[PDB]
This record gives sequence, structure tokens and C-alpha cells, in this order.
Amino acid sequence: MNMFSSLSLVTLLLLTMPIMMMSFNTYKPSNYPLYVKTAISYAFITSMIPTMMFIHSGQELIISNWHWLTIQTLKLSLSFKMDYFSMMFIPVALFVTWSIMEFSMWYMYSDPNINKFFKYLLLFLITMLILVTANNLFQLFIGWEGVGIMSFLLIGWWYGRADANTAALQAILYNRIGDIGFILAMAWFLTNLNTWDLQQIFMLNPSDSNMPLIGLALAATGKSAQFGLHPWLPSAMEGPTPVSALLHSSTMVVAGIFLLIRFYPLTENNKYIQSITLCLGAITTLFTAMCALTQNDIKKIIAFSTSSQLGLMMVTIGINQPYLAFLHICTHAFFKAMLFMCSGSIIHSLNDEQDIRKMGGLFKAMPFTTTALIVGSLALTGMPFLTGFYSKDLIIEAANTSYTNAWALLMTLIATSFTAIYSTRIIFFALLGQPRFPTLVNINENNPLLINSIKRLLIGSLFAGYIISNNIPPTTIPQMTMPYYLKTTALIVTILGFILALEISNMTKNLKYHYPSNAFKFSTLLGYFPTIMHRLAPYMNLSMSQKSASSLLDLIWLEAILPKTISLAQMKASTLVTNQKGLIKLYFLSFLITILISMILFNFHE
Amino acid sequence: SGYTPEEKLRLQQLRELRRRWLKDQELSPREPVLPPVIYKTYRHSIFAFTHVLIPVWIIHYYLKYHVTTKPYTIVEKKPRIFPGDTILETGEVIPPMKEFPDQ
Amino acid sequence: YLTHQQKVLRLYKRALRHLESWCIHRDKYRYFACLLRARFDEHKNEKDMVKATQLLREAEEEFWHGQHPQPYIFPESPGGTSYERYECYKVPEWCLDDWHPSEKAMYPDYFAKREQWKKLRRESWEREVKQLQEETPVGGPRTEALPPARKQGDLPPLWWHIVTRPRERPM
Amino acid sequence: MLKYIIPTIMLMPLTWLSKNNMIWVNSTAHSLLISFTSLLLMNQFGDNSLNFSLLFFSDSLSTPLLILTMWLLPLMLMASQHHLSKENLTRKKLFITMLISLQLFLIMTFTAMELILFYILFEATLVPTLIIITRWGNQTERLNAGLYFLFYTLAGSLPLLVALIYIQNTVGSLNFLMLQYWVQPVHNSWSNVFMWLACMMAFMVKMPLYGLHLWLPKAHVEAPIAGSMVLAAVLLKLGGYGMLRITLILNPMTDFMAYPFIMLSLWGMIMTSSICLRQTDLKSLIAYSSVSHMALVIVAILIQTPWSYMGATALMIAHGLTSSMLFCLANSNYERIHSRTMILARGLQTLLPLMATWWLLASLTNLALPPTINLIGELFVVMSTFSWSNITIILMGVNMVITALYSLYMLIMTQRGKYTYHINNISPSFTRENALMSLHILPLLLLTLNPKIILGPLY
Amino acid sequence: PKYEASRLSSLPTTLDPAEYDISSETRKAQAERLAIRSRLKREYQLQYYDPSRRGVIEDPALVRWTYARSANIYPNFRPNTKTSLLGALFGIGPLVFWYYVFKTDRDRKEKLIQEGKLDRTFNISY
Amino acid sequence: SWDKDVYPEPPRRTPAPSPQTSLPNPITYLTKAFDLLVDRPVTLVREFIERQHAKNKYYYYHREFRRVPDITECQEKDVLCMFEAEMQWRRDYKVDQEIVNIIQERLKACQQREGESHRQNCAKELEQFTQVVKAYQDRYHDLGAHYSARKCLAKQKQRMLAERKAAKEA
Ligand SMILES: CCCCCCCCCCCCO[C@@H]1O[C@H](CO)[C@@H](O[C@H]2O[C@H](CO)[C@@H](O)[C@H](O)[C@H]2O)[C@H](O)[C@H]1O
Ligand SMILES: CCCCCCCCCCCCO[C@@H]1O[C@H](CO)[C@@H](O[C@H]2O[C@H](CO)[C@@H](O)[C@H](O)[C@H]2O)[C@H](O)[C@H]1O
Ligand SMILES: CCCCCCCCCCCCO[C@@H]1O[C@H](CO)[C@@H](O[C@H]2O[C@H](CO)[C@@H](O)[C@H](O)[C@H]2O)[C@H](O)[C@H]1O
Repeated sequence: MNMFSSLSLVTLLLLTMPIMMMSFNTYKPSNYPLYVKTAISYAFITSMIPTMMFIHSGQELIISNWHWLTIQTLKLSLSFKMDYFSMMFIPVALFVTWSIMEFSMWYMYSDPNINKFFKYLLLFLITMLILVTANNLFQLFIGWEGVGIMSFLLIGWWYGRADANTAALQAILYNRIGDIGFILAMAWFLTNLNTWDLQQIFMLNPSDSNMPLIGLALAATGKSAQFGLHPWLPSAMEGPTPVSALLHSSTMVVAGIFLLIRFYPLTENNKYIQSITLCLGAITTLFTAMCALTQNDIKKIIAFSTSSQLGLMMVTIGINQPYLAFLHICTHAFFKAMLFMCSGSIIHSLNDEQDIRKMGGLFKAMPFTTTALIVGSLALTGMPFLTGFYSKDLIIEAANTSYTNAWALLMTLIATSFTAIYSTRIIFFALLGQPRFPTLVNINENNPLLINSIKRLLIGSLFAGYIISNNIPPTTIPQMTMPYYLKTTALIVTILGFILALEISNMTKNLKYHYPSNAFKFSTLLGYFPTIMHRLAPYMNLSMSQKSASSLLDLIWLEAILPKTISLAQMKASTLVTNQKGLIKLYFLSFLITILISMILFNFHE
Repeated sequence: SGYTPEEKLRLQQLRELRRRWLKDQELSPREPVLPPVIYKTYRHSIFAFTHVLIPVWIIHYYLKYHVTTKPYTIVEKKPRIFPGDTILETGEVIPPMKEFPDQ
Repeated sequence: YLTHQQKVLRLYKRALRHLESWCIHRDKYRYFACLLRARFDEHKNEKDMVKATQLLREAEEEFWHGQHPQPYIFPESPGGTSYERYECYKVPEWCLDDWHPSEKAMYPDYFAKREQWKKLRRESWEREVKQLQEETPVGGPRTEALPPARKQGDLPPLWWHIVTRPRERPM
Repeated sequence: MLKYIIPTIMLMPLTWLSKNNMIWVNSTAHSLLISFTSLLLMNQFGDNSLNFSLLFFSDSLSTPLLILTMWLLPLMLMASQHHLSKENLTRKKLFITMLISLQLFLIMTFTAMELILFYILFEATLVPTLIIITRWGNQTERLNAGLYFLFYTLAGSLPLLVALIYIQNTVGSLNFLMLQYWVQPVHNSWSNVFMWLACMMAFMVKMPLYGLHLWLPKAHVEAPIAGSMVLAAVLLKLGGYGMLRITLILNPMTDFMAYPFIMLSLWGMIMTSSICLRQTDLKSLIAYSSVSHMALVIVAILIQTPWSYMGATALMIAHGLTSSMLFCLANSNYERIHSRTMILARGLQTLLPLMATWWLLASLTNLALPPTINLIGELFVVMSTFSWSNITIILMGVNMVITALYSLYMLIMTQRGKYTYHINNISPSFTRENALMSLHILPLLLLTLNPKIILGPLY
Repeated sequence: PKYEASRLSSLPTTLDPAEYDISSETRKAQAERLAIRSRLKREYQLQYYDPSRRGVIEDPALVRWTYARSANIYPNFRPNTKTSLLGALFGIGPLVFWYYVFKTDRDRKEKLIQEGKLDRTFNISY
Repeated sequence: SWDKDVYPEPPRRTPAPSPQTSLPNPITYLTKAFDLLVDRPVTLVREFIERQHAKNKYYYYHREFRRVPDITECQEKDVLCMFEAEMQWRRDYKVDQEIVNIIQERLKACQQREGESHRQNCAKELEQFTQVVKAYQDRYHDLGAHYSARKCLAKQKQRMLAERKAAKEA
């Protein structure tokens, strides 16, 4: 226990040291990025020790080390949950971040604020680890909002660009809408269970859990970009490519799913909540995969790939398979981060070109990025025995054989076919055919930082799923008896997706000119959701602010009904009193009227 | 629809000045005038000492002598016990399961 | 402010770029680029300008129907993925005037040459103002165009913020 | 409290007897020393308040407000000494004297045991505040702002005077310790409805309650920086502190009398938050942000629960430092471009990198990022209003979204984008300005490590 | 299929039928617009390029805009059937609406508590 | 270090190592390295510090509050008696908050300790938590921010009157 708890905390403290060194104590600015990258790699080693101890004997513990605050009967302590979910996620996050940080040392080499960039990446990682190891809701909320704010600063990295500032604020807007659900759950859990600690919530185990769980579902919707609060994630491509790699794999986006996984003891008894998450995930995975089919920006295709894969995780929550949802988070982190890294390699070689229509003919020019891109695409599409197969295929079988919404099941299978199509689209247009890029050839992927960082994620993208699946302890009874057509559905629809994708891709070479359909326009413009919602809602809110709240009310009627009218009455009254003619005759005449009135009317003489 | 002769003359004059300005951005040789495997292991040796060993000493001292001296601050899940296990604390032997029906 | 010729040539360039976005492949784009050029060539010598305007109007309606919903954009063009990316690195030259003397001391040669440019700007300014006065009609300028310098030793009026603007890749 | 009243008084002979060129150095140094000694008021007990004498007492509510008040005086001297540089010596000393006299009234106001004594000092703060705005404000409209400020206060405070004297006739005392034991329930009647309104409206106008807030954006746009700092940081809290005390003797009538003012606050905060999205003047935007934050405090005070009272106290302290920071940040731009228009100077992060960090930190506290005390206070209020009625979470949640939008909008518009080409006088941040910003944020963020000291008596 | 403009999607300039039917009277107006723009451009550039200037080039258009968006409203405000109905509809109406929402919710909750049908088993924080 | 009766713990049952593999256990060697590299040096420093402490032994005490008459024995408006009764009530109220915290802490530790068997093995802790929360709720819930012994007594009498009324009609 002493080694387990000591080493788990040292991992987190190790990550904070490069941040503390920004106080210019013992700093070597020459190579701060190397220093930060070295800290991550050493933290990965230290985190494998408690992870190994958990795998051996299932050792789990909670560290409530610092009493922060007691509010009457609610005691808040800095508490860390070193359990199954935190033991397996932390090494994966650190391993992936290690590659991303090493890659960023090449990708961001010419950025004058590279030191600040690596500090923000490190702060990003710290707030995620706070999120993942939190044992109470207030601590979790610190990490919850921390990753959101770090997303804002990294999406808007190139702050002179209006589109970057717009995308950064859009992430804040959508995530804060999800945060309404988060505070709802906190309020419900305090009022009804008198706690924010996971232990007491699970022990009391409320049966009337609709309200808190809908709040958590809303929080996950925003954070994991499920349908309704989804547009911000593809918009986050404004950030530098290393931001997207980290944002889409080991940090921001999986937090929503992780929040629902942490509360599976409640959701597993709530079929109403299961139905909602099942259908929310199904429409998300289908809709965003459909959007990816026609995107031309490489970073946007992969961004929509993440939204589709997140929706699948949300479907896995819906069918009450939280540990399968968690496994997909871990496997997805490897090949999704690689795919962004490979795309960054292509973008860099083509002088910041991100349109696949201007790529082509790179299969031999960039052999290593090609290999990684092909491996990553095969892992994403569930090629057997690669890292993605050990989660997705189990998820599809579990969904196929579950008691579940039939429509949600069909939408999920179609989205699996669409995954093959849009992965084929990247490979076909980026790597095959003839070059379509400019004439001055500057292709070069021979930097050891680029090669080594992608290499490590390539190895993970092959073996990580096999290694993880063979070491985690069983917590369910996996369904292994089913008809042949329910066992192979994932493989078949994926293969049909590849074949159909090849027909579409090759037809673009025929000397025939085609007009666009409504389906094509609907896919390209993302179902018009950003176009309608991002114009209408801001217009309505911003118009209400100036026209009615500010001018109509605060500069007019609240002025009129009091200070403006009161002043008029006094000014009019003053002119009545003072506009006298100065005549002795008129004043003494009023004296007579006063004396008479005093008696006849008021009887002051009595 | 090309430059007028006056447009051409102005562009030529600004072009001469702009190129002169850009050349004047080059640093002279002395600028900036500044005011006054064995290695690889050692680099990684000093880092491990200062960023792993020293922090773990502090954390272990803090956990052992301050946190674990208070109730319920570190709570372990109790170890799983299986049929046929022996207990260290007592020496108790957990009996085996029944004989399985053949399968 | 656009002539008929300018409108036609803008549509030709715009239509070809959306065609290239649909075709993608260079050999396919070359084929349809020639077909489109032929369509502009058949009505090249139209003289009845009423007919020419109707042809332009109908062509624009055709372009709107057939435009790519997601056309290619050069990375640094407005709406591109690198547009305004380096604006955060562009610092105006007047900021060097506020440098501490020790900061200026690190670049003695750069700041000596900078003083020469400031001297050149100072000694040129009065003549620049006078040239604009004597060349501007009574009611002020009617266009945004500016003239060249006329004599030798003169500089074109209002040159400083063009000549000394930040570099496109300033860091 | 004499150990704080007398050294505060001694600041005035110090300023008037200083060397001509040492008035800022001397007044700043010694008011920091007074601020240091104010930490002795932390001797608070779990059951009893710190009852010094027949005139003055301190408890967990007044203590944090006292420390904020005495901390702000040196910060106000730092912020003012630049725009007052041309002012002649005698008028500089008169300005400092008004700030000192404001602090003296404030520390007596927050520790007065008797409610009528609290009233007189509560009213006395108007005089120096009005003088600071009208005499040293910059624009023509400071005279109107002075009048609106003066008459909004007196329109409410005069009825409070009648109510307070009436209570003393009926109860025999206005000593707050006495009222804790002799309080009797307020029965339903039309006389008691107007007694309730007389007891509350003066504090509502100061908070300010939505609908009685129109004087505050005026006051800020016209006040000098020190006026804005003290107005936002402390003077608004006179209403909250007053409400927290007087609600003792208004039960159970507050059960139903609070409804109209909860509706005004709950809807008011969304309106004022929405208004911030369209404000064109930076000072006016910060002013409307205060109305929205203080609408939370009114709700918290009116629903009277331990969690809401703890949240109200933390919010009052947290907002005091944050809003004072934001005004100081906006003023530092004003001292360069001499305009409050938010859209005038853009992309300032390119020209003032470190000042943009202070802008970021201030904005993050304004939107209540956890675990800042800004968030702790807001969260505690949201928790308690949820029990009051579950539907309030929708209004509370919407305001949180709008608050983030306008806080980051202010940061984005002024610090990011492209710099304005013709504004070529953005000189580097002075040491004074950087120190002023850090003397706000650093105590604010340090309080996160020991929040209990700003949570009030209900802790 | 004709273009249908909306408030949030303007008619493209190339599809505007007034874009092509350009008269000598319309060219005269375009010339006068460019003269105002050019006159203002010159006035700006003479200050912008002046080597001796340090500060802000005050823009009366910006000052007029900020003045109009605040101080100029109430003087030009008239109480009439429009502003009174908008003043009432969005000024008092929401307060009455929310009053009934919260008042009804709290009466229902209080009636259940008194009858002992609201579950407050572990509710000891408020 | 703490009273085991107040913060109880079951006797810990650890299984003995029972390897079924020829591979060495990496955890066994890391445990030895950790004990040698981390624990022993840490223990030496602590023992030096404990020796210094033993040279300067001094004591502090837990304050004892004598009982005084409660608000029920105070004449109306007699502030001197009310004050002492009120302060005592406030001290008891703070103590009752911490008693609930102790029971909640017991409940939370049981839940973690018993793992997947917690729903069955933590019944006694859950029952104790339910009872103290009920008792605490009766005393203090609904009193408002301006609570007092007077308001607490009024609430109790309202509850007593309801209990008597029901008992009569039975
Ligand atoms: C709740 C009770 C509060 C009681 C407070 C009593 C406050 C009394 C304030 C002084 C009243 C008279 O104050 C005086 O009013 C008039 C009318 O508004 C103002 O007059 C001004 O506004 C009017 C209205 O358009 C203009 O026509 C006029 O040209 C202009 O000068 C005077 O400039 C002001 O000096
Ligand atoms: C018995 C009842 C009367 C009690 C009187 C008790 C105090 C008597 C003080 C007498 C000396 C006053 O001193 C007189 O005022 C001030 C302060 O010193 C001095 O002048 C001052 O100018 C400026 C401030 O304005 C400062 O540089 C400095 O404070 C001082 O030089 C005069 O040069 C001196 O002549
Ligand atoms: C409900 C509790 C609080 C109620 C407080 C209400 C009392 C009155 C407060 C304001 C008193 C100011 O007194 C007077 O008001 C008017 C406007 O109102 C000001 O006048 C101002 O508004 C008027 C009307 O639009 C304009 O004509 C005038 O040009 C402008 O200066 C006077 O310059 C000021 O002297």
C-alpha cells in the first residue's frame, strides 16, 4: 500500500514540477519542451507500477490526504480514487501524450511561443488527470472546467485570427451548456444524499435517479459533443494539430463518456437513462459519420471521426456495458492520436495544405506516414486483432445480442459501414493517384522526433488492445453465444463499406460531370445545423440584449416610471409656487381666502 | 486593363524602398551584442534523482507520518480471498470448493 | 464599379475554380476546363449588349446552381485555414521606440540604421504633404489613388506605413 | 475597534504633514501597515462573536468585509496617484483625505453594534463618495451621476430611518446582540408589509436590485478609478451586509415578501448578463456585471439558509476583488487611449503581454472558474436555491453560460485579434500597474487555500 | 430554383437584378460614394502617416456610434402604443410568469412536506 | 494515533503469495527496492525528528465546557440566561454536525473497503447513518440561517404536539 499510494501521487506531482519551474527558479529555457516531454515520459514509468499492482491482485484504494473544507455535515477533502478506471487510463494518457509532446517538438519548432505552448499542453494534461482521479464531485468539477478552459486557450492559440477566437468561444459556449447538467447533478446529490463523494452516492444508491442522471447525460452531451451540442468539436480544428491530437484522444472529448462510466452503479439500474443515452449515441454516431463522408479538410474528417466514435461509446453506455465503453476510450486513444499526427505530417510537408483534393500521390513520397496512416485506418475500422478490434467488435456483438432499441441498433451498424467509407476517402485522396500539390516539392518526413513519436503510437495501435484485454480482470459475463450473422456483422458491414467506398472513389476519375444532390449538400454543410443554429440563436439573443433589455428597459422605461417623471412634477410644482406677481393686493386676498377656508371648511376655530 | 504609367511609377518607387527596408532588417554578424552516453545517463540520472526520488521521499514521508496517522485517510479495498488461500495474519486456511460436476 | 468585362472575367475565374473543386483530378479538370472555355468563346463577339448582359445574368444563375458547397480555398486566402494565422506575430515598428536602452544596446547596428529611416521620414514629410495639396482638386480627392514622386530626391507621398509594414512571416 | 479607528484617523495628519513629494509614499506605506494589523480580527469563536465594547463588535461576517475594506485603501492610492499627478498639492491631499474618511466610516459601519449607529455611518459614506465622483470625475455627466447616486440612496434610506426608530420604540433596543434574543415574529398586516419594505428597500437600492440599478452604471462611467474601486468592492456590500443583519427581525414575513424581489433578481441577472453582451463602454460593461453578480447575493440573503448565507458572504468578498481588478484593468487602458470604448483598442495581447495575463486571470474569476472563491460562492448559492425550488437551476444555469460569454467576449475583443493601426502610444506596462493587478488577484487566489475565513458566521 | 433571401442569408450580389441594370444616374451615385470615401481616406491618412503624431486618431463616427447607443435614446423616446406594449410585455410579464412558476412549485412542495409525502430521508443540507 | 472504537476497522485478512509461474514477480523486486531506496531513508529522517521532539515534550488539552441551564429554563427576555443557553446550544449544534460526519466517514470507508460486496456487508453502517441523519434532521433541519435555541425548541414542541395528538387518537 505504501508503494502503491506513494507512487500514484508521485505521478501527479511529477507533472506539476515543470509548471512550478516557470517561477524561474531552476529553469533552462533553451529546451523547456524537452524538459516537459521528459517529465511526461518519467510519469508514464511511475504510473505503470501501481497499474501493475492492480493487474496482479486488484489493489485499489482512495487517498483522502488533505481536509479542505467542512460545510456543516458536508466535508470536502482532496481525495484521489486509484481504481480500475484511473489505473488503466493514466498510463494510456501519459503514453499518448508522450508521443504528442515529442511530435510537437518538431511540429511547433518555429513557433516563437513554443515554451508557452508546452506549458498549456502540460496544464491540459494535469486538469484531465484531476478529472479522472477525482473521488468527489467538487474535485471532478475542477478538472471538468479546467480542461474546458485549457481547450479555449489552445483552440484560440493563433489569437490574431478571428475564426480561431470564434471556435474557442464556441467550445466554451457548448460546454457551459452541458455544465448546466453537471451543476444539476451536484445540487440533486447534495439535497437528496447529503454528499458529493462517490462512496456515499453508491452506498445510498437512490432508485429515483432520473433527475441526477439526466443532468449527467447533459454534461456528457456537451463534453463529448453528442448530437445537439456537437458542432464545437469539428470547429476545434482551428487549433494547432497537436492540440487536436491531444484534445481528441487522451483528454477533453472522452471526459463526458468517462463521467457516465464513473456513475455506472446508478445507470445500470435506470433503464430510462439507458434508453436516452442509447438513442443519443446512435443519432450522433450516424449523423457525424454521414458528415465525414463529404468533408475535404483532412483535420475535419478526423474530427468527425472522433464524434462518430464518441457516439459509439455513448451507445455502449446505453446498452449497459460501461467497461466496454471504457476499453474503447483506451484503444481509441492510440490510433486516433496517430491519425492526427499522420495528418499533421502531411500538412507540414505540403506547406499547411489541409484539403485532400490538393494531396495525392504520397504513398511512396512519405512511406512512413503512409504506413502509420494505413495502420491507423485499419485499427479504426476494426481490422481483426489490431487495437481497435478488441473494443469495437465486442461492442457490436454486445449491442447485436442485447435487449435494445431496434432503430438505434441499425443506426449504429450503418455508422460502422460509414466508418469504412470515410477512412477509404482519406487513403484514396491523400496517398493514391497522382500528385495534385504545387510544383516546388518540399516533402520530408525524416525528422527523428516525427518518426519516433509516430512509431511508438504505431506499436500501440497494433498491440495495445491485445495487451490490455488480456490483463484487465473480468467484471461482466461476456456474451459469446450467438448466430453466425450476429457474430460477424461488424466485419461484413465494414467490408461492404470498403467495397462501396472504392466504387465511389473510382467514379470520380470518369470524364463525367455531375450535379449535386440534396443528400450531398446536406452532408457537406453538416445538416445545416451550424448554419441555422449559429446564425439564428446568436441573432435572437444578441438582439434581445440591446433592443429590449438595454434600451427598452434600462435606458427608457425604468428611467421613465421614476426619476424622469418625478423631476418633472417637482419642476412644474415649483413654477406654480414661485410665479407670483409681487402684488400686495393679491397676497392679502389669498390671506382672506385662507382664513375663510380655515373656518367654513375645516373648523379650525373650534 | 493594366497599370497606368503613374501607377507603375509609384509601385516602382515603393518597391525600391520596401526592398531597402527589408534588407535593413538583417542582423549584422555581431548582433545580438549580448551582456556577459556517459553524459546521457548523467542527464537522466540527475533528472530521476530530483524529479522522482526527492518527490517520492517527500510524498512517502507525508503519507506515512501525517496522512496514514489519521482515520480513513487511505482506505484500501480489502484483498480478494479465494478457496484454498492461506491468511498471513492468522494462518487460517480457506477450504476448497466442492468437487465440480464433470463438464 | 465593375464594368461588364470585369464581371465576365471574374465569373470565368470563379467558375473554373469551382469546376476544379468538383473534378479534383488534373486530367479530368483539364477536359472540362476546355469545355467551359469554349462556352465563353461562343459568345465572345456578342455586340448587342442587352443580349450580353442577359447572357451574363443567366450564367451567374447557372453558377449559383452548380457551385461547389465547399470549394477549395488557398490556405492564406480569406476563409482559408491559415488566413490571419500570423497576425499575432506582427508587431508595429513604433514599438521599438519604447525599448529599454539595454534592449536597444543588443542591436547597435539595427538601431543606427533605424535612425536613418526615421530621419528620412522626417525630412520627406513636408514635401509629401505639399505635393498632395497641389495635386488635389478643390473638393478633395475623388479616388483613393496616390501619385508617384515627381522630382529626384522626393519620395512617393504617404509611403511609410507601406514600406515599413510587418513581414508576412515576422517570426 | 479603536486600534483601527485611531491609526486610520492618524493617516490624515500624516498626509497633510508629509513632504510635498512623499504624500503617496507615506499614505500608501502606513495604510498597508493598518491592513496588516486587521488580520487580528480573525480571532473568531464557534459560538460567540467578538464583542469589543458597547459600540463595536466583530463577527465572521464583518471581519472579512473589514479586511477587504482596509486592503483596498492602499490599492486605491496606487491606482489614483497617476491621473492626479497634475493636480495641485492641496487638492491631492484633499483627495487622499476623502479616501481616508471613507475607510473610517466603513470600518465603523461594519462593526457598529447598534443599528442606528450603523445607519448614520452607512449614510455618512455618501458624502465623501459623492465628493470623489463629482469633484474628481472627468466628464460633464459626473454631476448628474452624483445626483442619481445621492437621491436613489436617500429615497430608500429615509424610510429605513423611520422604521429603525419605530423598532427601538417597540422593542426598546437596536443593539444587534439584544435583537438576537428579544426578536419577536412579524405578523401579517399592512403595517408590517410597509415596515418590511422600509427595512429592506434602502439595502436593495445599494446592492443594487434589478429595477433600482440604473444609478450604478452612471456612477461608474463617471467616477475616477478609486471611486469605481470602492464603489464596486465595498459600497455595494453595505446593502448586502445590512440585509444580512436586518433580516433577523423580519421573520416570518420574509417568507412571502421576498417573492417579488427573488423574481426581480432571478430574471434580473439574466437580463443584466445579456446586456453585457452588447455594451460598448468597458466600464459600463463591468458595472452591469456587478448587478448580475449581486442579484445572486439578494436571492441568497432572501431565502435564508445556511448554505445561501455562506455563499452570499463568499460572493461578496470574491466579487469585491474581481470587480475592483476589472475596473483597474480597464482604467490602465484608459490612461493610454483616453476612451472607454471597448472596440477602440484591440489586440492588446500583442503589445502588452503581461497585462493580457492579468486580463485572463480576472476574466476567469469573473466567470467563476473552480476552485476560485468566486465559484465557491456562486456554487453554494446555486445549491441552496435548488432546494428552494428545483426550477431555479435553469435560470442559474443560463446565467452561467451568458456570464462566460460576456467575460470572454471582453477578453477577446480588447486583447485578441489585430491591433488598431493608428493607436501608437501603447507604452509598456508600468511596475505600478503590474503590482496593482497582482495585489488583487494574489489574495483572491490565495483565499482558495483556506476558504473558511470568507464563509461568514454560518460556517 | 430562385434564390430566396432571408434576414440571416443575404441575396448574392451576382443574382441581384439591380446589379446589372446600371444607369448613368446610378453611376453618378457610385462616383459620389467613392468621393466621400476618398475624402475621408485622405483626412485619415494625413494623420496616420504624420511622423510627429503619437496617440489616438479620434474617429467622430465611433464617437457618434457610442453616443447614439446610450445617451441619445431617452431624449428621442416617446411613450406611445408601441413602446408601452413592448415595455409591459417584456418588463412586467416575465416577472409575473416566473412568479407563478415558482410560487406554484413551492406550494405543491410545501403541501407534500406537511402531509409527509415528500422524501427528505437524507436531506440535512440546505 | 486514533481511537479504533470511534473509527472501527475489521481485522485485515491478507492471502499469502501462492505463485503458479516460474517468472519472477516484478512487484516483489520493486517492493524491495522501494523499501531500501525510499522507506529506510525516510524512516531515518523521521527518527531524527522524533528524537528532537522527545527533548521538548509539552502538552495541550481538550477544552471542557461545563453544562449550564438550557433555553427551556430561561425566563422570557432574560438575556443573561438566554446568552449562556444559546452559546451552549450552538456548541452542541457544531458537535452534532461532526457526529454526523464521523458516521458518514464510517459509511464511506465501509463502501470502499468491502468492494463489490458492499451492498450486503455495509448494512450496519448504513442503518446507523440513517438513524443519526433522522435524529439530526429532527433537531436542526428547517430552522433557517437565523437559527437559535428558541427556534429549535419551538420546532421540537411542534413535533411533540403532533406526536401527542396522534397517540391520543389511537
Ligand atoms: C421616492 C421619492 C424621491 C423624492 C426625490 C425628490 C428629488 C427632486 C429632484 C429635483 C427635482 C427638480 O429638478 C429639475 O427637474 C427638471 C425636470 O426633470 C429638470 O429639467 C430638465 O429636464 C426636462 C425634461 O425634459 C427638460 O425639459 C428641461 O429642459 C431640463 O432642464 C431640471 O434640470 C432639474 O433641475
Ligand atoms: C495651544 C493650541 C495651539 C496648538 C498648536 C500645536 C502645533 C503647533 C505647530 C507650530 C509649527 C507648525 O509648522 C508650520 O506648518 C507646516 C508644518 O510644520 C510648515 O510647512 C510645511 O509645508 C509642507 C506642507 O504644507 C511640508 O513641506 C511640511 O509639512 C512643512 O514644511 C511650516 O513651515 C511651519 O511654519
Ligand atoms: C425609487 C427610489 C429612488 C428614486 C430616485 C428618484 C429621485 C430623482 C433622481 C434624479 C434627480 C436628478 O435631478 C434632475 O433629474 C433630471 C432627469 O431626471 C436631470 O436632467 C436630465 O434628464 C432630463 C430629462 O431627460 C433632461 O431634460 C436633461 O437634459 C438631463 O440633464 C437633471 O439634470 C437633474 O438635475
